[PDB]
Amino acid sequence: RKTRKESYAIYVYKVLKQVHPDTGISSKAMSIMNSFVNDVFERIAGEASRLAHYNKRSTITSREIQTAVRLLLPGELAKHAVSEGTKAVTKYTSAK
Amino acid sequence: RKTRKESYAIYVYKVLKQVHPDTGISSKAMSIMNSFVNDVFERIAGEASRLAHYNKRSTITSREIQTAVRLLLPGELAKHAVSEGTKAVTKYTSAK
Amino acid sequence: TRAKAKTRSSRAGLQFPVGRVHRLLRKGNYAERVGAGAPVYLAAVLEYLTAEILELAGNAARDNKKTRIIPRHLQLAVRNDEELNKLLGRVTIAQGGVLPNIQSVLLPK
Amino acid sequence: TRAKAKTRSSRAGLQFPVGRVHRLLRKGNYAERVGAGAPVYLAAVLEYLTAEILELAGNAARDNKKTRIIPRHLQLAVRNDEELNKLLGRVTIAQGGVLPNIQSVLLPK
Amino acid sequence: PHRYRPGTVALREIRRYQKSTELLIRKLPFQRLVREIAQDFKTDLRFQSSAVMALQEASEAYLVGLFEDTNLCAIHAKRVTIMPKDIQLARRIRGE
Amino acid sequence: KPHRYRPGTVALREIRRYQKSTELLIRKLPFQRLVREIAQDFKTDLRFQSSAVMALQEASEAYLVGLFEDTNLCAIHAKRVTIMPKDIQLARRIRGE
Amino acid sequence: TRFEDSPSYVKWGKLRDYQVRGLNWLISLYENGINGILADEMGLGKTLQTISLLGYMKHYRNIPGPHMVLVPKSTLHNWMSEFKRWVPTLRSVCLIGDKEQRAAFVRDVLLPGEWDVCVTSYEMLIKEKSVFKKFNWRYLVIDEAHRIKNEKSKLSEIVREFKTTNRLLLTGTPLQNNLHELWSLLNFLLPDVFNSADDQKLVERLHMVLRPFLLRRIKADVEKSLPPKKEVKIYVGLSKMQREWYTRILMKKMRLLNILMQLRKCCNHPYLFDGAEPGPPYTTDMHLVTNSGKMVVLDKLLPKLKEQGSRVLIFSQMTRVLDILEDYCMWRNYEYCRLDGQTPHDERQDSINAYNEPNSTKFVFMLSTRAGGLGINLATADVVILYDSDWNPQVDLQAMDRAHRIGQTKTVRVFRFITDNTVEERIVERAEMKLRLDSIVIQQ
Amino acid sequence: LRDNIQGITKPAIRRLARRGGVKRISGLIYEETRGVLKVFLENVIRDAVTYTEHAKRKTVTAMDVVYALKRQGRTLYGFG
Amino acid sequence: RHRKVLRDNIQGITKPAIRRLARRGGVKRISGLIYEETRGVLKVFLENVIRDAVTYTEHAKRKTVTAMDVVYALKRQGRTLYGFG
DNA sequence: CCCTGGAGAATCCCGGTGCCGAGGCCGCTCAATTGGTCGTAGACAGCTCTAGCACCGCTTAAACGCACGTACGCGCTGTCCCCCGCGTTTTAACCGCCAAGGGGATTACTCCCTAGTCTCCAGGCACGTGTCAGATATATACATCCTGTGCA
DNA sequence: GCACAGGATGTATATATCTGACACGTGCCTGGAGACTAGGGAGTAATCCCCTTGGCGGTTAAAACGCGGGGGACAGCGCGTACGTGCGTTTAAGCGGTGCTAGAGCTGTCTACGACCAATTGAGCGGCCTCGGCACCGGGATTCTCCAGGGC
Ligand SMILES: Nc1ncnc2c1ncn2[C@@H]1O[C@H](COP(=O)(O)OP(=O)(O)O)[C@@H](O)[C@H]1O
Repeated sequence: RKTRKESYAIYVYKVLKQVHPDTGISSKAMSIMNSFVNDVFERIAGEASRLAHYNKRSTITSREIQTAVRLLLPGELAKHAVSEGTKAVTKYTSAK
Repeated sequence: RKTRKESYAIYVYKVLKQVHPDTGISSKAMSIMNSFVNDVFERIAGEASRLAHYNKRSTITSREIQTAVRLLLPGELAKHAVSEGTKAVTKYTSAK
Repeated sequence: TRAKAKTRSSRAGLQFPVGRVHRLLRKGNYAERVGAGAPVYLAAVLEYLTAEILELAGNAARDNKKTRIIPRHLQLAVRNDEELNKLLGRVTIAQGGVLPNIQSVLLPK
Repeated sequence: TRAKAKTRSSRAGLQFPVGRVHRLLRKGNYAERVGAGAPVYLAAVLEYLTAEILELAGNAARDNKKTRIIPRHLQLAVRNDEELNKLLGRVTIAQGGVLPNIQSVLLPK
Repeated sequence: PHRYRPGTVALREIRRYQKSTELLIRKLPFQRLVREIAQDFKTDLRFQSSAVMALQEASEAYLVGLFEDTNLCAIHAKRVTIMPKDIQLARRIRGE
Repeated sequence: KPHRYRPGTVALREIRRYQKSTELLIRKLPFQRLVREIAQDFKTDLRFQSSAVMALQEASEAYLVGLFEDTNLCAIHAKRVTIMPKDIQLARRIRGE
Repeated sequence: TRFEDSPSYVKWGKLRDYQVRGLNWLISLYENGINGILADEMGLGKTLQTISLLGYMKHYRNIPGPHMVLVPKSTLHNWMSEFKRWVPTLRSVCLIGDKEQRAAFVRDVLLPGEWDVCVTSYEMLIKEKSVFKKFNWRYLVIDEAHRIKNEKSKLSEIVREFKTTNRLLLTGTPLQNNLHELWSLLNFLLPDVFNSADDQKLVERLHMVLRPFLLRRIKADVEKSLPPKKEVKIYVGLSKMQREWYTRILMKKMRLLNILMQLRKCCNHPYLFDGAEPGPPYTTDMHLVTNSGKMVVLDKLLPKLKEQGSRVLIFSQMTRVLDILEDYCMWRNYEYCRLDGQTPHDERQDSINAYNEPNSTKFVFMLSTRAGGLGINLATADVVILYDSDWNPQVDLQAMDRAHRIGQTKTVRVFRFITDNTVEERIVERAEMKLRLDSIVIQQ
Repeated sequence: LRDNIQGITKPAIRRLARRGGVKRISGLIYEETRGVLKVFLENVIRDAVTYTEHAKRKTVTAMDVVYALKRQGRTLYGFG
Repeated sequence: RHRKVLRDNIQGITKPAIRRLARRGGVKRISGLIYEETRGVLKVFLENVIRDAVTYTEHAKRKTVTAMDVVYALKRQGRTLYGFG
């Protein structure tokens, strides 16, 4: 067989079934969502890398991710994303 | 004694004395030249990094640098700089 | 002997692959080191944004009396929200169309 | 018996710091490995661009009848040149000013 | 016989094409134009169908946005007809 | 009886003068006060390096100059000599702000 | 064996003996080829001694060469009048005015160079440095030498950049903070020996090193008037709102950058902040007094003073505190006067003259501590109230002796209001350390 | 070959303009629009061909087109 | 008990200053409503830039805003500034 | 000068089709677990320079308020011309189908190029220091603008 | 109603002083060059098969073209308003100071805790194959609009 390909399709489908239990998605819409997720990941990761370089630090951390989120997303989305990420990190720290 | 900062000022002054012998430059102009060189270096290096990631390689080469130059610089500048870089690489390889 | 493997995504109560995100951060040449919390934070942010956009798109799809999300629905959801229009201002969606908007001077009088 | 330490800038006939460029590429997190000829190529490109800008700025300095280059002369050189204007389209030069330009309609008649 | 005022059919077409979501240029002419433009940079260039489709999508999106800006400029000039001067003003303000 | 220039020559002379010079055309202390007032909302107890405010003033003046150039182009497009808020709004709308 | 009598060239009466001894001191100081500080403070006037030195030079020596005197703009006219009255032979020229007057003066008098003494101000010196530098200077006089106490300042650099063969400093308070400013002054006087910035090992060496190029007397040779001062420090506790804000700021919307500066006025009155005021009606009744301990004590003290000799003076270092005190005084039906930085010269002088009338109905006079012009003859007053103390004990003493003018013939009493267990105590301790340094170095 | 720019017909330009939201179109708009399309396409195709030549390929991919658009600031979601 | 406000800070961007900026832009005649609009535009621009700068400063664990932070903010906005570092 | 009355366009409820998304299986590779180490960043301590807050002093340039005249923005009108709506003929897009082969994607192999380490040494940087390029001022010399006047 | 003189204004040009930054010299130290070794990434050859290109024929929608007409673009005219210009006045900017103290950068140490690397491994995820529900296409009946003509 040919080379396997990686995509966020399974997790996008899971979150879709979670938010709207009785709604499907098309292949083109899934490709759009996959490109969207890759692009957002690229933006956040690049901004965090630049932050670490600016502050003369050699590691990317939760502080860098949070600061990149506040720099890139506008306003209310930034607030919600910060709260959700902090919730996830607190739960991961408490459960490990 | 104060710390050490790295600047392209010496080499900018050398290029200026080579291309316009009886001329000077002010501190602000030198700072602008430093920022310009840093910006061009950043753009070319980032473009080459993305090229290496796209083509699935882990080595920045003169081929990558040439492609980044052709992608960034607009036309006549691109071809003149590509000729200059080819000449420099030829001189480096042929004798040294 | 070793305990049954527990996914870090399940530890954080997420649904995006934190392990895959950590690998992508390590292979992406962003920095030399990556902390433990950065993959979790990034996965949560990605999941939140995906949930927001998919919720708006699903509402739009139900408004058109369909059950499948299509690029038209995605474009409607993105362009009819200020925050998402700012985030995706310079993005083109394949077969998304345009928002219906006619300047009022052109309307018959 | 150690041979004389001869620098790679002189090996390539350049006036820019090939060794510093190589160190910056290695420390900048662009890729895990760097070729030998890449820093030489990059230094050559940087030198050509610097020489072009400096030549134009010196011509502008002669036009203003001065022997030193200032940011005003740099802005005058960067504008009036199509290639450099495209390259630095979204760059602000501190205390550089604007080109003299008056629209034809505004002129007296 | 029956006949429509000069401008109602245009408004109906505006609604139809702002409600539709497909492409609006002919695929074979666009493909031939793309190959002709690519003739100037290399010979015997081959293309994927997806490449031509993506180029057509981007071209149509760019043209639609340009026409929206042109219509805004024309309305600003207290006109309903759009003109080459309107297109040129939009391009100039954009930075092209 | 007293000598008076016509309405528009002094404007052209000032245009040439300010298109020739390079200095800053906003009062430094008012600009610094404005910057401090704006920053107060984002955070309290903030200190500014003098270079930071200078860079802010440079960028702000460049932005305003470019905006005024595009506004003048729009006004000339409308077959006028005066610039108006509608022209400024049109320029910002085209540029995407 | 020296200039023991009043000179024959000085008019309008004879110089007094305690002045003529200083005159012979200055005369011998020139022949000894060293430059020293005249620190006799307010006697009968260092102006007359300096004018006598210049006149002695010009008459007895053949050196009418270019001389310069640097005085504040407030004393420029007084110096010109003294030159015209006492020793009229010297042809003093005053350079003060806008750009056109400066250029006219230089091209019409200074460049022709018929003058002998040029009296100018600090600002005029900074503006005309380039054309003042050309002339060779034989005598440079800087009245109020405490202006150049600090090195690396524009005036301190410019004044020594000149070409001067003689130097002289006049100051009544040479020492104000520490010995580095004294070293700066001595470096200006003669850089050749005080090149380095650095009771048997000390005290005596300082005295015998400072004696050769310094002199100071005490305003007690004649006396016969000027009763001494009674100094009382009143410790007043913080009020409820003062205490709450004090704790709040100490543990810390309001902007609080400089902590010491924010604790200070807060010890003074919480109304200098935002949000500590009562309701929007802003009713001025008993809110000002109750919320400040100093205000309560002041409301207790003032009625006793007005039942007594009265004519009280108030000194404060904040114009907003002056505003609050003014509002309280106008609410309590007390007629007051205000001297402040923003008060123009005409209103300054008119209010001073009105208060100085022997039969005056005005009771309270409020002055900012440093806002004086170093003159101000408020000799008709009796009580000096120091609402807050400066870091400078000499600034405090100058504000204190502002009421100790020669026209004052009644005992004057000073009240310092201090809040116990605050930063006011640290202010007082620092001022006491500086004052003991002043006394041990100069007076002893 | 040649004469392929004229394959962008007047009706197609009118359809694009109607989707833009315009009602009356001047007669000289068509040549201007063809020139604008030509310059845009030339830029994008130049970048795509550069990417393809670096990849050492004879075939232009949707990936190459997407990368060119992204480096021109015109991101395209829907192809990868 | 004495309070007296002076003026808005944004009124410090005066009418002659805006006229000088317009003259550099190349404008001849100016309407009287331009000044309020320009003050609003400057306010929005500064708010965005200062938000980015203060975000950088807070990440750096500091309370002083630096020229480097301003440069990084402008570079994120897409308005690269040369000469300040 | 708004109120019928027809054409034409769009919308809504039904029915047959197909094809693509959702579901269920198989195999693999990649993440999770456990163990060990190191090196980076958090913490601390000492120094040196900048910034904030409350003032003071002086100087003077710039903002402000005002009055007046004059271009100019804006509305109304007439003309024409050109763009639009519609019908007819022509042309090639499009769909389906087929055939052939270039080249993209993959695998195995081996080399040669780069990372890493050690050692030595000279280029680059901070610090002083003097002198000249340019800013400023003044004083002519010329280019521009505006108005009045004279004339055909 | 047009074209020139001159007067006032502003702007350029030449030259003299002076000062504050720039260009150069010096000492030294830290990063770069010379030499070597080890290992895996990338170049090279060969194979497969898939995706591209060429070609053909039939339908039919879309394009090209022509005609007739009404609406919009544009030039012109008149006016009442709002802005440019110059002037006298006020105000706050600008510069130069005080007095203290914290903040930040740099240097120099220390230590421990978190991140990297390795071997093992089983569970997760990607590819594949199949089938029913959703979307689509086609059709008939119905509402809503827009335009013309007239008695409102
Ligand atoms: N005619 C006079 N000659 C000398 N001294 C006088 C005369 N009249 C008054 N004085 C003294 O001069 C003092 C005031 O002058 P002062 O303020 O010391 O001058 P300065 O300001 O120059 O120090 C008074 O104390 C007074 O005793």
